[PDB]
Amino acid sequence: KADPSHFELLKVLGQGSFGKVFLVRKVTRPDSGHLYAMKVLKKMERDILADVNHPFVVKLHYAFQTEGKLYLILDFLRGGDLFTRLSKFTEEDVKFYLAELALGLDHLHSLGIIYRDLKPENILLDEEGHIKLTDFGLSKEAFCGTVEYMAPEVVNRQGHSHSADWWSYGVLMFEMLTGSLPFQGKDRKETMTLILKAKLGMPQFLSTEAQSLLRALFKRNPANRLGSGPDGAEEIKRHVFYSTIDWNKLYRREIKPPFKP
Ligand SMILES: Nc1ncnc2c1ncn2[C@@H]1O[C@H](COP(=O)(O)OP(=O)(O)NP(=O)(O)O)[C@@H](O)[C@H]1O
Repeated sequence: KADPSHFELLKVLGQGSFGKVFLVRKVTRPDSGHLYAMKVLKKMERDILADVNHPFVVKLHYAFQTEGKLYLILDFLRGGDLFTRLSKFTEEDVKFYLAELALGLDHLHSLGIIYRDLKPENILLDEEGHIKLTDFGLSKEAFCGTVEYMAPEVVNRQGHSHSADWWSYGVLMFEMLTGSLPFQGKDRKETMTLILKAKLGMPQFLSTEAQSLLRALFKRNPANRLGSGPDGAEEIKRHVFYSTIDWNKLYRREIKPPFKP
């Protein structure tokens, strides 16, 4: 059991688009003195269920109803954002992060959760430097999102499935290996057209294997896109870009992250 009184505010961590986020101590048993991230909600940004157990998805520990509000207690993730940490660099360092991402993402998909706008701020590191996906339940509206990371079917307000998120996954991958985004204009609107129309040019400094994976991920038609079938990331995991990845050691957090916080 829990209520707001069970938790003492230490500091506000941020006040983003998808809510206000406090660091808290639990003072109640059994997890006395354990730090969490609290997030106060309810009373643009709607919600959907969450009880997710995955090494690369944020755990909801508690969630309770008090004064016509909804509090959510979650892993306190000390590592910060993935992108921040890189901005302080190998293809082998990225492949670790993309392997872990793929496993968690694929887990959200099997539960029916789909990001649409999956962006770098949704991917936090923990103390050890393993990734944790956040902010997957939500849903801004008046659907709004960050256009750079959106698949074509999504930009076009057509239907979408989990394939949308492997497009985004390619964008993240591309952004990591290059420091640039694959489609960007001066405007949200010019960016949208490049996503629909521009045939992406492969940077010729990427491995032949990374370019293989990016061409596979960047299919305007979801049905041609890698991961698009119902076994999802089974297709992706088998790609030669991840030859060096023992997917079972990875899930068990037995592979040393390349950067230590
Ligand atoms: N479990 C956690 N959940 C959310 N944020 C956390 C957590 N642990 C630490 N943080 C920190 O708190 C910040 C609050 O982010 P938040 O307001 O939830 O993001 P957002 O709305 O997804 N971002 P944006 O892209 O700007 O719309 C994070 O970026 C981290 O600095």
